[PDB]
Amino acid sequence: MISKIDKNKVRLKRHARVRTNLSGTAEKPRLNVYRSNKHIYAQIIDDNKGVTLAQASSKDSDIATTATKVELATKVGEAIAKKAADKGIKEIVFDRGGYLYHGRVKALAEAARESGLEF
Amino acid sequence: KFNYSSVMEVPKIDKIVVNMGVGDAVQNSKVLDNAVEELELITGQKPLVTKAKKSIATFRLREGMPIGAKVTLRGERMYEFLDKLISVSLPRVRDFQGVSKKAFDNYTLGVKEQLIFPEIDYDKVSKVRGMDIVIVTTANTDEEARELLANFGMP
Amino acid sequence: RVNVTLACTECGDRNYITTKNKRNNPERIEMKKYCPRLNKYTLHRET
Amino acid sequence: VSSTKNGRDSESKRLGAKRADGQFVTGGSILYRQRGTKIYPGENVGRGGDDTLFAKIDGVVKFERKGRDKKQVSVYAVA
Amino acid sequence: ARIAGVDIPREKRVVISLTYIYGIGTSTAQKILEEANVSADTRVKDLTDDELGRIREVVDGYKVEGDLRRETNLNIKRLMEISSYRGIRHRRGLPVRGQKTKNNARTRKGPVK
Amino acid sequence: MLLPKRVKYRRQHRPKTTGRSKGGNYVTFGEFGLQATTTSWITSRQIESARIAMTRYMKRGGKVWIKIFPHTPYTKKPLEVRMGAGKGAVEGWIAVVKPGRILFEVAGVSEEVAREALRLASHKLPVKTKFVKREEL
RNA sequence: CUGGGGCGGUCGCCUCCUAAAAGGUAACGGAGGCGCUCAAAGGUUCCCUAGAAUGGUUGGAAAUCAUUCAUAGAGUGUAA
Repeated sequence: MISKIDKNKVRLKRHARVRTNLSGTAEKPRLNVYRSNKHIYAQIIDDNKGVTLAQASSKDSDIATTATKVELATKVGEAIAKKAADKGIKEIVFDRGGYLYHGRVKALAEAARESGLEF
Repeated sequence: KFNYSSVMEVPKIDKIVVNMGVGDAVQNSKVLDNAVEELELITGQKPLVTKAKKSIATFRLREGMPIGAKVTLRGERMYEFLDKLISVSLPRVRDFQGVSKKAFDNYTLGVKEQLIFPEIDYDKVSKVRGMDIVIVTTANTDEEARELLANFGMP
Repeated sequence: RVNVTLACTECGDRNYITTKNKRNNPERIEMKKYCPRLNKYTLHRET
Repeated sequence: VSSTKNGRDSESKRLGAKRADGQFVTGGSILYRQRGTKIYPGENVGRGGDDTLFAKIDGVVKFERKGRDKKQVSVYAVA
Repeated sequence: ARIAGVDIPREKRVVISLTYIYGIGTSTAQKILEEANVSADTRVKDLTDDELGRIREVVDGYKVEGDLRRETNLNIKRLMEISSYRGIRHRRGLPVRGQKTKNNARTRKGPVK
Repeated sequence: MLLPKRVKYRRQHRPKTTGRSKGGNYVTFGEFGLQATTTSWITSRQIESARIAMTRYMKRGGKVWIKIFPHTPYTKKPLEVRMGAGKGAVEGWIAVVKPGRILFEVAGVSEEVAREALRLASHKLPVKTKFVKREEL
């Protein structure tokens, strides 16, 4: 009786392996992105200290809108872009958690690229 | 039916894996492709490199490190394969037994004692090839699996 | 396993020497090295 | 007429630690010479081609634990 | 074709297909098909479109069908158990008609030797 | 005649003889046994010589246990040649025994019969022994 | 060179034990190797992870497997 495997478990493992040579540090903070089966969350974290200074999700009250299930990501990326533009919108390291770079993440990743985020 | 507390604890049929045994192409240059087409003649899929020629797990003649073929069929193709297994695969067998352990290839202990390609009759075949079809199910018990082995299809 | 001298087309100097298997690759090796004098990744060829 | 066949041996490679803990070192100074990853590199500490631990910033050495059964050496800029 | 469901022999003698089929040992193979132009040139299903149909009508019209003949033959086994012969107490063991248990071994019925 | 089926190295370094017995200082198989009080090397020839002298007087009337087995082989240069030419060939197998280590163990026989059988096997051993019984206090 | 010389055997480099928890340390002390190979066995990006025993080739009791244990038991061009 072949048993199924958790999707978050494997993802976490992969994410940990990619976080062995990449971390935020004030000037260059890491942009962690959490993609669920409903919405997507993103927040600029500073590993050096260990405190967040940004927040953007697809389940936000100013983001919640019947889209095409991919347009939200674009808005999410532009939403945090302006928030990050207020203070600290220069060189930043983009973290793809543990998922692939192709898909909804790509749209959210390029969303800040066209916003001005030098990354 | 048998006291399932929810409508999701009912067992399912996990997968269906089968193809030819050795088909040793070290002296059978085209028999490899012939058996590949024979496996493609039951269900149309490219044949890969694995041991998918058993009735269950592994408990037969030893050797190891071979070079056979295998096929993965688990969707509505699997349902059609079972339909053809009740039509052409019960033309020559006509003998429903019962077991839930191992057979040909905790397994890894054999790769022999299989069928002889009965549905592949010599109407377009050059030989007979062991193609035992391992049964993969979501069965939590071998006797519950036997209850499903007679359920909806030949004992 | 013998020695190989990647000749240049403009440089004219053998400042790139490598090794290879004649039984493995009997054809002439052609890679893109960098000649300082020309200061440009040029296509070198084995003599 | 008894014979022998065990009189061959290679040279000894001075391995081990080269800097003590709490000692001031300058960037580029070797801290450890080993055959593998006996001690992992910490902060401001790179690994060489022969698995040699060296410092990149001038400061004091600090041997600490990394994980639960692995050691690591780091260097701090604070004089 | 549909003479036996799944044609065993292929591309060979036309009367060689009835040799693999049980019920005939090439003794009445050319005495069953008597249709017009019922020849054979080493081509069972080759160079032929309509010929098996008449062979399936003469095989069904004959006293023996093909499975009923073996049905009564496999039903007289217990019918010949009236303390007579027909290997009453021979098949059970190993000895067979001819008393070849002393001349040699039991080639007829022998589990392991 | 007791020796390992196979060993990684045929040349050891001679086991050290100091301190007390590491383990095996209590009888757990029979009721009576022979306990050593001195340190010395026990060869296989002596081990089998004492066992044959014990069973001979026991007339196959009990069970005997050997808690020692030659694990280290020792070499020896024959015909006393000049020193310095490499190690010699294996001569036999020995076993280091420290004070407080049980040697033999008898069971299923008279208490006075085991006291006489063990005394006969102690005359073929090069170490001072002592008769002891299963302790329980 | 050499537990007198001769005869034999050795003479350079690599790993372990002797070596006495830093490093170093001898004997004609105890064990093994090298005198290369590779155009991918290189670089970078990405993704993966043995042995037991039951549908039995009278069976090598390990066909190229189903999924339990794997918990790494493997695997690494080469000796440790």
